[PDB]
Amino acid sequence: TMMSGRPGRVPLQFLPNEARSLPPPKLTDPRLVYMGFLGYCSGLIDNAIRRRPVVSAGLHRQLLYVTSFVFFGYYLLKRQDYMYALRDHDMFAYVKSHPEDFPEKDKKTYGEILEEFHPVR
Amino acid sequence: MNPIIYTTLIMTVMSGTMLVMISSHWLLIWIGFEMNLLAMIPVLMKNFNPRATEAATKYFLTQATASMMLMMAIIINLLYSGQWTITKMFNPVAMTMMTMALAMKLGLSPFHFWVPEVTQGISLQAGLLLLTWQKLAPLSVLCQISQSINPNLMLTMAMLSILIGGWGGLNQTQLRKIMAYSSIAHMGWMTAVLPYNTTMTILNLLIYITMTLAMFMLLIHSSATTTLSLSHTWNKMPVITSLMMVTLLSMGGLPPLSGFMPKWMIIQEMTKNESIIMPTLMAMTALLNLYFYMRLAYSSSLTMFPSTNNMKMKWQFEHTKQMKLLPTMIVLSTLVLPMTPALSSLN
Amino acid sequence: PHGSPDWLKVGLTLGTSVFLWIYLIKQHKEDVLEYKRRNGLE
Amino acid sequence: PFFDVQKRLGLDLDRWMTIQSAEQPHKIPGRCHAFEKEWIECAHGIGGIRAEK
Amino acid sequence: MLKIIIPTTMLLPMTWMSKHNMIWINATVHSLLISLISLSLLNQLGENSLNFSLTFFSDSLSAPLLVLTTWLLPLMLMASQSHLSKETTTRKKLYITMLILLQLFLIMTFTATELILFYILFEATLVPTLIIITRWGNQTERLNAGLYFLFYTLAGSLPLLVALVYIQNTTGSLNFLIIHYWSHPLSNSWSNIFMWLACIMAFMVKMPLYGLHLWLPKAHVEAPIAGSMVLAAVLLKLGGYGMMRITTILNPLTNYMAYPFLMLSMWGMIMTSSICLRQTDLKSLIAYSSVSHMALVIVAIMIQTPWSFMGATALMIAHGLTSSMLFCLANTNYERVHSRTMILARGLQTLLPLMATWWLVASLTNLALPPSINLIGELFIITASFSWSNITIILMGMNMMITALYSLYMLITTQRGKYTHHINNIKPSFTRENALMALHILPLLLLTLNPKMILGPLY
Amino acid sequence: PPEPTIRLQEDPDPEDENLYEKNPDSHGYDKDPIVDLWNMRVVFFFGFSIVLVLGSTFVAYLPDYRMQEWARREAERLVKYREANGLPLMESNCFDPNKIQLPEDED
Amino acid sequence: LQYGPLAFVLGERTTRKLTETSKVITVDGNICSGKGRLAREIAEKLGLRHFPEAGIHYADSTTGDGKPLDVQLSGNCSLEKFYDDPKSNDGNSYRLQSWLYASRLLQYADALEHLLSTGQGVVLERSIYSDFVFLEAMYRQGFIRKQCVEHYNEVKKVTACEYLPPHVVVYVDVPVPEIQSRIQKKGNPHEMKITAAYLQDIENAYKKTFLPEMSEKCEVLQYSAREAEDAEKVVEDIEYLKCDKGPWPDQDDRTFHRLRMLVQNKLEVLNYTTIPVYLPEITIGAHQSDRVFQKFTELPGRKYSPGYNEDVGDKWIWLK
Amino acid sequence: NVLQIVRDHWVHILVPVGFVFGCYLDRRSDEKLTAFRNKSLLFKRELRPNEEVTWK
Ligand SMILES: CCCCCCCCCCCCCCCCCC(=O)OC[C@H](COP(=O)([O-])OCC(O)COP(=O)([O-])OC[C@@H](COC(=O)CCCCCCCCCCCCCCCCC)OC(=O)CCCCCCCCCCCCCCCCC)OC(=O)CCCCCCCCCCCCCCCCC
Ligand SMILES: CCCCCCCCCCCCCCCCC[C@@H](O)O[C@H](CO[C@H](O)CCCCCCCCCCCCCCC)COP(=O)(O)OCC[N+](C)(C)C
Ligand SMILES: CCCCCCCCCCCCCCCCC[C@@H](O)O[C@H](CO[C@H](O)CCCCCCCCCCCCCCC)COP(=O)(O)OCC[N+](C)(C)C
Ligand SMILES: CCCCCCCCCCCCCCCCC[C@@H](O)O[C@H](CO[C@H](O)CCCCCCCCCCCCCCC)COP(=O)(O)OCC[N+](C)(C)C
Ligand SMILES: CCCCCCCC/C=C/CCCCCCCC(=O)OC[C@H](COP(=O)(O)OCCN)OC(=O)CCCCCCC/C=C/CCCCCCCC
Ligand SMILES: Nc1ncnc2c1ncn2[C@@H]1O[C@H](COP(=O)(O)OP(=O)(O)O)[C@@H](O)[C@H]1O
Repeated sequence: TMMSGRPGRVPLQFLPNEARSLPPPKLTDPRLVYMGFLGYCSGLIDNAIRRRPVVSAGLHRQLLYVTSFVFFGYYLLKRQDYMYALRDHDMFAYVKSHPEDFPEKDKKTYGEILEEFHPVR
Repeated sequence: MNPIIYTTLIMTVMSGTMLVMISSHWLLIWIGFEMNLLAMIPVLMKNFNPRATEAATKYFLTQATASMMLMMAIIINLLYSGQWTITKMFNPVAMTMMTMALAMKLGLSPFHFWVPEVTQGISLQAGLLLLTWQKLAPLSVLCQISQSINPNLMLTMAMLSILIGGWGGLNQTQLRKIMAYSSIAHMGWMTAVLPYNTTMTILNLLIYITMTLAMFMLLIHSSATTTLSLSHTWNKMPVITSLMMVTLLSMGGLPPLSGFMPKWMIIQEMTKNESIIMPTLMAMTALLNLYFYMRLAYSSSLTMFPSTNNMKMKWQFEHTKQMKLLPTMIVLSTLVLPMTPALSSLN
Repeated sequence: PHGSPDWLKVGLTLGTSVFLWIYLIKQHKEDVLEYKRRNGLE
Repeated sequence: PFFDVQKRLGLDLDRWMTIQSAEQPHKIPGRCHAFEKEWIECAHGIGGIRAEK
Repeated sequence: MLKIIIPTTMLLPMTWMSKHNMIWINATVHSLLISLISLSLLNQLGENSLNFSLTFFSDSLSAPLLVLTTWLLPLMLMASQSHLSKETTTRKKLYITMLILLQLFLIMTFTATELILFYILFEATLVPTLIIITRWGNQTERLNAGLYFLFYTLAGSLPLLVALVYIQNTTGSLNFLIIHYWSHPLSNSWSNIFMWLACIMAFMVKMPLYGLHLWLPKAHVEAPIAGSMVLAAVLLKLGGYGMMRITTILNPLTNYMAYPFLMLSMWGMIMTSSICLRQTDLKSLIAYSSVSHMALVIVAIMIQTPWSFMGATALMIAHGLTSSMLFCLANTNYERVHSRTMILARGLQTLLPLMATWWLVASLTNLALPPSINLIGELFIITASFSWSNITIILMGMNMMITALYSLYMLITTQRGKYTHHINNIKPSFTRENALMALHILPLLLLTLNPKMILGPLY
Repeated sequence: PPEPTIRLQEDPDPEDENLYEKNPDSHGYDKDPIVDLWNMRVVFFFGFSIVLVLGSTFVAYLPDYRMQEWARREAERLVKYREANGLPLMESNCFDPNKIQLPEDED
Repeated sequence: LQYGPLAFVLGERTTRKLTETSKVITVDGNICSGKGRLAREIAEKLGLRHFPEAGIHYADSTTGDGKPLDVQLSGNCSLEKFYDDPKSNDGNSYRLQSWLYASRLLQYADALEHLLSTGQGVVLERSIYSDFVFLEAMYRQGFIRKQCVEHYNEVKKVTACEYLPPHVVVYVDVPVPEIQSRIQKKGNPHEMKITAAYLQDIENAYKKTFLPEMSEKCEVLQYSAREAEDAEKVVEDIEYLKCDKGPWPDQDDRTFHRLRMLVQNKLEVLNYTTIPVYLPEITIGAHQSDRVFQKFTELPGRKYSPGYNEDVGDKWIWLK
Repeated sequence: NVLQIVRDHWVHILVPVGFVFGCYLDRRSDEKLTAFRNKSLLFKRELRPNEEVTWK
């Protein structure tokens, strides 16, 4: 799946307009919480490197790190969900438009299938 | 040099890379490569000494030869098809020569010999720039013409790069040579997935660039270029040694660290294409990179080496210049495994 | 050295954080409303 | 990799020099103008793979 | 399952925000409380499993291992409290952080609905153990031991990742439930043979198998007491759990495939039990006894009968507790003697009678005295092997005899006889050490009242 | 040979410190007697009192989710019924053959 | 705005600060000579800044409080023990020499920084130049080994290859018996034990190596005890002479920018004073290093950065 | 003394808060697997006069 050549794709569009039809990630999304945790860890390591009280040196700096991480994570998650939605839409459309390549398998019950039995001895 | 001149040269390097990345005409790509080559030379020679001059002239020779091969490939492609657009290569070994030129530019085996020498000769900042920024343009071109490449040659050079990096890193006591061999092995890992998925190549590039930035900034902060010189860092900045050890473990590909994400994905991708033996061999060979990373970790933070008396004076001073992005680089190169599916963003 | 808390940088940092949070909340509200209107929920 | 700035902005930085049959000065034709015109028209929008076959 | 995971995660900020002289007290109390919380998982069903969510499930094979993993942490903290006395607060906090991370990785490993998540956590457990071994180690060979432990594991496990991603590419899912319900026979093919080898060798190396057991004496001898405890009690059982989980896909190929391993383990238990007879080291002797027990567990898993699986589970739990107790006793001797050689300090029963009683109980439970769960697993595995083949018993017989021998040998060399005249720094045993031994031994004699609680899902 | 025969400036190896000498009733937990005694108390209470006793009682009185008495009663009722009917206890076939469709050989 | 590339780009040029009076000058005297008195009068008369000779705890005077730290936490050596037992078993002699050279390097860096940032000249006692004469005397008397002087030469080359030599070197010349007499008249019991051979080697060393090598790249004023008493003639000689043979006239704005970035960031100035070459007189084991570093950390105002120490009295920590 | 022992004993509250938070998260994750509630062939049951869901 190389989607660079997809027809009707704006070159440098981070989030296309049709992505607005997808549900946005919730503000309490676990991945957003993880990005905020990453920002908090970045703040702690920043305090540790510059030889400052790790937990309580700069509250504004740690808050800025967490907020920026959450912002970028929200937009990145939006783009991720949009790209996966595009992949699924393309796969379903291709399956619909090529019936001969995806035949409907005849439903068969185990009572009429013969599976070889290997005893455990 | 004059800071204005240095800023202008850095902007010229970046503008050459961007010209390579945004242009659709082969001549403009070659011109961007020429611009980057021209503006890179003084950066390698910011600190004037015979070592830096030797490194710069070796780099210039290799890159000029690569540019000449690139132009010959372009001209043969034009001869067999009157096209200048960067597309399918349209021809036999014209593509082979294009691949060889791009491999020499990237430093892939068997054209790996110049990377350790140039990295050892230049300082740590020049080495950082050389090993991080100078990979974007050739990899972008390779990603553009990936459907043209013969998989046999690309995979052969990738496996050679991995093997040579793994073996050559074992014998080094200098940190810059270790970084150069690490770069060679990582490029080998990157180019083995180009025939199958360029997104995985870009993901590996991003992860490797983050790890290399963190490692080089940690090495600059504790200004050591040798294993023993690095062994004295614990007596002043133990937290730096701990962060360095964690980053080295991440670069070794250990889960759950961030550096595990590319190889994993790459292996996964290569299994979708009915390829098993090469992923197995690549993992077993990256074990060597892990071994010499682990030796450096032993010498760095897991053991306390003897110190010197004058070290006491260094206890009384603090670094005047502080790197702002270092904390972020460490976190991104250490703790981004759970965000793996974000690679669908076509990074 | 001998320095006071730089109120300029503190003010800039707090303002940037608050502006980013407010813009994120507004963007989330607009995205929710636009998605509902596009899919015809409410 | 390739960041298609020209298409996004409509700049035409280097597309004028890519093919023989694209607005030569004084309307001087290439030696293979008709063949390249036919090949380009045939392969437009088909894609490289179907285009190649 | 998060009701266990979240407190374990909260253990870290609590430790790092603790007062400089209250870390041990806070850590032990909250670890014991988390262990109590873990006890809820033991009430399993005869039906499928305790599927909490899409990410984590519980099983009566997973529940005893989870309970043991939770219970081990307070014991490790109490054991480590002694030799970390002259150490800075930051490094003690780092040690406790490493122990907490190891527990968290093990807890997530044992639930692990998906095989790739299981592999990721299974290899994530490697880093804290390596750092504990190579940082807070006494001798100069801790670096070589850490290198051996890392590289044996990774050489074994790198093919496993390729095999897993290939299996997901073909089948379409790595989920345990889907794999069990959709299992299909493997044709006897060279590719299938190599897939079987890649799926099995990673768990075989960590048991470890007799051929691949070299890393273990180094890692056990050079690690601190907490490292030895976690290696002998929990980290060795990861291979057995992985084999029991992954063997379902392997059949019917396992029967032909199992012979090289069955022979290696049946001869290696004898070899290692015999090695135990001529040893100059307590820690090496305990390590080789662990190797013998895990070789028997390998035999049980490879036979792959219900009684085999129940015996393997019971033996894993019993061996974990017994080996942790034995290492604790050896460390109590070492902290007084600083030599860690059996023949130097002798006749300790005269000087330390209660500690000699603890030694006797530990050696008896290592000897598999009935009706202890050690012998329950021993006998179930022996009966299953006899049903597999009536000749195996002979080897098993030798093993039992040899085991008893070296066990009592270790009891006789250090506790009986005449005390060395020169050593005079043997102080009376502390309340902490006696509490450690009591907390090690009481769960075994409580579990022998309810064996079904540790007999696995095939009960 | 004017070498000092000393490889480096090193602290002497300290002797082991006894917790009993400076404090009888030392419990082997800490050098501070108050922290010592409280650590002993919390370990004893949260290990022997809470976990070993309450947890053992909880495990002992766990409800029958394994369904052992349920299975016993089911078997009792089933055998009571089968003996009366004259049915031969447990059947050899786990599934009824009428709903299994074998493949005809014709060899 | 701390000095950096941005300041140099915008306004900061140090060529305009030079007003022909900077003239870095170093004065060297033999043991018990009045070099300090002459240098202080030179600084007062010419309007320059005097730098007291760097001691064991010179670095302590510039970091945190000016009060010196403990001997074990700063220097781990004493001059009194060197005088009492110059052939001591623990190698205190070369440790003393190395610490003194490092302190002199720090002092030279600080003087250069002040001269470049303000334009006001400085006056110095024995600098990194001519500090080797004590090394030579200590070697000849048998106080130190040849490995010690090899290590000193390595460190001195690597460090001193980065600085501009002093404009004028002023030497006061005094006889050996006279300086010995001044030594007894001083009254220091430890100083009483200096042998005539040591002073002769040291005195001899200045003439044999220091004058000839610095005469080719500096301007030298050899003075005797009597004529060094009056500083009017000294300042007159300083003002009359003009320096055109050293590296200073060849320097420009960018060289000064590089030198000013060099003298700042003292950590990189002292980078090569701790090179990984293991001499038993100076190498320190892991356990002692850890314990001493922990003790240094437990100092009142040394656990954190200078502005982030609560016990000293720094406020608004949570908002800096 | 209140407001003084808190500054030293505040850490103890963290493990129990994590436990209750984990219980809440387990229930919340459970809430997302209700697609087959009162639909299994083994337990199809008619709702009580004052019952809405068989299990929560
Ligand atoms: C699985 C996911 C879940 C867990 C996540 C895991 C990761 C999480 C954390 C990630 C990183 C962030 C923090 C690290 C920054 C480093 C700072 C530091 O060192 O600590 C000092 C600091 C205390 O010291 P200090 O007084 O400030 O000054 C002393 C100096 O800082 C320093 O003093 P010093 O320099 O004199 O001491 C020297 C020492 C100091 O050197 C260090 O300690 C370096 C720090 C470790 C390196 C970090 C690398 C990056 C992160 C990688 C994590 C790896 C995880 C993957 C598994 C692999 C394991 C390696 O170094 C050495 O001793 C040398 C040898 C060390 C031995 C070998 C090195 C192994 C280190 C690997 C550690 C990995 C786990 C780290 C966990 C956190 C540790 C702080 O610690 C803290 O107080 C911060 C801890 C966290 C704060 C918790 C606050 C939250 C509580 C309130 C909120 C409630 C939460 C719930 C909300 C709702 C409830 C109501
Ligand atoms: C190592 C961790 C990753 C961190 C990377 C650095 C983070 C800072 C970057 C700051 C924001 C960058 C976004 C750029 C703004 C607009 C981008 C937009 O215009 O470009 C689009 C593309 O968007 C960007 O490519 C997305 C970049 C996002 C990278 C995140 C993925 C990281 C991998 C998973 C690890 C988790 C990291 C989480 C912590 C940051 C259009 O691309 P297109 O012209 O059509 O085709 C070219 C690309 N092709 C050829 C591959 C198809
Ligand atoms: C070192 C410490 C212990 C490490 C672990 C050791 C355990 C791993 C050893 C693997 C066990 C055997 C591997 C393959 C067994 C296949 C069965 C074979 O032995 O029997 C005959 C096979 O004949 C011969 O064995 C052919 C193979 C000969 C080449 C193998 C090398 C023999 C010795 C090498 C041992 C080195 C192992 C370690 C390598 C590093 C049957 O003949 P055939 O009907 O035709 O084949 C049936 C299989 N089919 C159906 C798939 C075709
Ligand atoms: C000091 C000298 C002796 C003094 C004391 C004298 C008194 C001796 C009495 C002590 C033992 C003698 C035998 C008497 C046994 C009577 C009690 C027994 O019957 O109860 C058992 C109950 O014991 C429990 O089943 C076993 C204990 C649980 C073990 C869990 C371990 C505790 C957690 C700690 C951490 C775990 C670490 C190890 C990880 C796996 C068996 O119960 P069960 O027959 O079934 O059915 C009970 C009734 N029902 C039907 C209503 C349910
Ligand atoms: C000591 C461990 C036991 C080692 C026993 C053999 C050692 C000698 C082997 C050395 C490495 C050999 C590398 C190449 C092996 C090739 C096997 C192979 O390709 O099979 C892959 C097979 C089928 O291939 P396809 O082409 O996709 O099928 C289509 C047509 N049917 O698919 C798979 O099962 C993939 C699984 C990966 C195979 C594992 C390869 C490594 C060897 C197995 C592990 C054994 C060594 C373990 C090391 C022990 C150290 C603790
Ligand atoms: N390179 C050196 N090696 C050893 N000792 C030195 C060195 N440089 C200076 N000193 C010591 O500095 C002390 C003071 O110097 P000096 O000029 O003789 O006295 P004063 O400060 O009163 O003028 C002297 O006792 C001398 O030994």
